[PDB]
Amino acid sequence: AIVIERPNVKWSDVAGLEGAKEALKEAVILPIKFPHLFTGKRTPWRGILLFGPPGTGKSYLAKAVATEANNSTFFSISSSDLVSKWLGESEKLVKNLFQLARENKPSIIFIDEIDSLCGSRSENESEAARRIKTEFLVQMQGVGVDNDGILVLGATNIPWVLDSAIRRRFEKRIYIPLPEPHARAAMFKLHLGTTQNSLTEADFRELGRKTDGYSGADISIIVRDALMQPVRKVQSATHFKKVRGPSRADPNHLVDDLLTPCSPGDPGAIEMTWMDVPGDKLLEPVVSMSDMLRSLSNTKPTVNEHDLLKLKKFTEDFGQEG
Repeated sequence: AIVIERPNVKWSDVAGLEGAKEALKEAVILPIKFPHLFTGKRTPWRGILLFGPPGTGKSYLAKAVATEANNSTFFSISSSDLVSKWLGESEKLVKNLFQLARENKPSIIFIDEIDSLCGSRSENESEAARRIKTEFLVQMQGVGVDNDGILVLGATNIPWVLDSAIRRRFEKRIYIPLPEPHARAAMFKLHLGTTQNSLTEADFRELGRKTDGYSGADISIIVRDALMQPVRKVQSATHFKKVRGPSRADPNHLVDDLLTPCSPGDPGAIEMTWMDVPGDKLLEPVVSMSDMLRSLSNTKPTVNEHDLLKLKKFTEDFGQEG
């Protein structure tokens, strides 16, 4: 129904976003560290809008905030895109979400795709869409239950869809950009993980330098695709070559007659397919830089210039508290 976490994500487990982490520390940690700065006519900011182009992992960042905000508990629901068979009326969920947060202070509420609460673009909505909107607004404002110790972080890729009434409840609005080259280099290395490969550190630097405007989501697609190359190469080899190479079990031990895919005519190129290679004999190649480049060349960034401009427009013609 409603997701409950106790994240242990640290600031530094979020690649790049130096500027945004600064803004969050100031919007969220500072009032917590020094609540006396925010009394009388001042108050912390109950609502923080995380906005920017897709694929930057806003949620992941939100969990970092949860973690550093005194190990707050992280609660979420996700507003909904393509699914119709679904969660129709719907209203008491908002209520239950805010209540559970109130009971588990300190806590953070995270609402993804908070825009798809405005209900719909060129649809009605207009039924429970109304009932929900006021519900949400009711919990943001506060009944007699104060929401001291609850933070609301809403995430959206399309802040202009956002209904003016929702927006105004978000007093802090923090832009999350596509990643910078060093940060992309770091995400490639990450996503690869401990998948055996032969990329040098220069290769990763290179992959960084070459992905201006790719999102972390983008990079993941490129990597997943690259990961599938040993298998692809193995299933379409028409020939294999006897070679000696390391045991899968113990790299101290060299096995003497592994079989490895190779191009049709070659020193020792025996003709056979994977259906004739014994389980214990296959030696697949490892993920290579040319593998990564191939995926890269087959994948375009998701976000274009018209998108990023449409987002600048919002930052301008609203600012914070607009």
